[PDB]
Amino acid sequence: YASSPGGVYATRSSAVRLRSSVPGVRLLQDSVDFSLADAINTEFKNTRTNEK
Amino acid sequence: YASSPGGVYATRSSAVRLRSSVPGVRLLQDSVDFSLADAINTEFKNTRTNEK
Amino acid sequence: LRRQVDQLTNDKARVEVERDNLAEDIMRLREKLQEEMLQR
Amino acid sequence: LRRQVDQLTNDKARVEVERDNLAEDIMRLREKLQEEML
Amino acid sequence: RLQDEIQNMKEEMARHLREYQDLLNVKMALDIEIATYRKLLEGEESRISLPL
Amino acid sequence: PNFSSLNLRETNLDSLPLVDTHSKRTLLIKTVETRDGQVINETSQHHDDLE
Amino acid sequence: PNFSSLNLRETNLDSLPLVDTHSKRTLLIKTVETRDGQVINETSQHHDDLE
Amino acid sequence: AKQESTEYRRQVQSLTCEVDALKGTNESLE
Amino acid sequence: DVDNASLARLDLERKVESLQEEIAFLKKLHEEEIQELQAQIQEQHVQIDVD
Amino acid sequence: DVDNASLARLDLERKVESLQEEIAFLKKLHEEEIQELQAQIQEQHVQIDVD
Repeated sequence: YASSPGGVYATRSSAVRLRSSVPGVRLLQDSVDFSLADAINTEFKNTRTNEK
Repeated sequence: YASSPGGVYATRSSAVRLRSSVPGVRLLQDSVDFSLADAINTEFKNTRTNEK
Repeated sequence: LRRQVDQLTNDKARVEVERDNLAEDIMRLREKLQEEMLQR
Repeated sequence: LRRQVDQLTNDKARVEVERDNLAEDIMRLREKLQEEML
Repeated sequence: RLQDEIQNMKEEMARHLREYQDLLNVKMALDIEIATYRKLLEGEESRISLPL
Repeated sequence: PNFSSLNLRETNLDSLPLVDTHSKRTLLIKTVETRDGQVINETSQHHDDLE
Repeated sequence: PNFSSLNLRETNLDSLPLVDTHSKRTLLIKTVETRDGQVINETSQHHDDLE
Repeated sequence: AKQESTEYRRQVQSLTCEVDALKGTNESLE
Repeated sequence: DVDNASLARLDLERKVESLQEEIAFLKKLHEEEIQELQAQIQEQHVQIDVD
Repeated sequence: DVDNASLARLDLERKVESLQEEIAFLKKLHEEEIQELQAQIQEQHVQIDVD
């Protein structure tokens, strides 16, 4: 029943102030919570609940 | 009694990230298959089709 | 990965056409200065 | 995407600022070669 | 152009604040719908001598 | 059970045209026009051909 | 639906806008060292640095 | 509109130096 | 900065190619998300309601 | 062509940047459309003893 296995959270990293330019060729993320699909993973299983 | 620890520590490391002013980091963007997730979506259709 | 490979493509062929025009400037100011040096 | 939008927002403002500065800084290095040849 | 990228990241943070409170409204909906199915169930305990 | 309508897609096999190997042929014709040995022009024609 | 079968893979979507990864980036640093208006040295240093 | 305002800025800066040099040639004849 | 930016124009031909298959995985995700909504509608209701 | 080529980069990148914030916005609104479905499942509570 313990949260955060190993005591984990996103502790602040902050390094040497490297001024690289980065031209920023994006991976766009059409799964910025594709979430309608994971509510739908719960409904691919509510459809199983009604049939059952 | 199943006291078994199902939670394994997915071990993260982030030693202090030096001056990466070496530009030789080629891009690759290789993803996602994951055809096992579409096999699992087909097993959810099959499990519903068994439940029907 | 695309943005990292793209930034390395840009920094590479940047220096390819930078250099050849910068070799022309450094000749254009020299042509003048060398012909003036001959008279001088 | 915004990383490359911030890249022009350096690039454009830099080429405009470097144009109008180096105009005087290099024109005042041709004026002195005109002094040496006159 | 950095206020675009930063205030768009603060939009999506401000959206995730309201969407996490929508998930709390789905919880709190199930809390009251469980409670008001309990306000059915005194009458369904009455309805066959039955669910208390 | 008329399944294969799902078919957990078919977000696809994706032989898509997202290629640059397809190579980015950087034909850099650095035309150094010199007069007498001084550079007068550098017409660096970057033909930036994606094959 | 019996939900699945799956093709989600990057058959030529990977094979991305990755060129090698390397733009065939033939950085020809043609250093034309001119003095008094004459070429005194022409050091054409090729790099083929990855990109 | 910012890119057009940056191209006309190069045309301004080039044509300024060109007419400043023709003025500096007329002062040199003077 | 133009040789960088003109190679960067060829980067958008690769990034628009990559994002058009991302938007194809996101369209396949909407078709799986609609199948999952129809599964969830059947899954929440076959137990016969309150009784 | 620094300004033109990097602005031809940006005029497309700002369109995809705006469309990806609009996809995030349409998906934090589709959370409320699935909440009207979850509200139907919450209202089905409702009905009488079967047989």
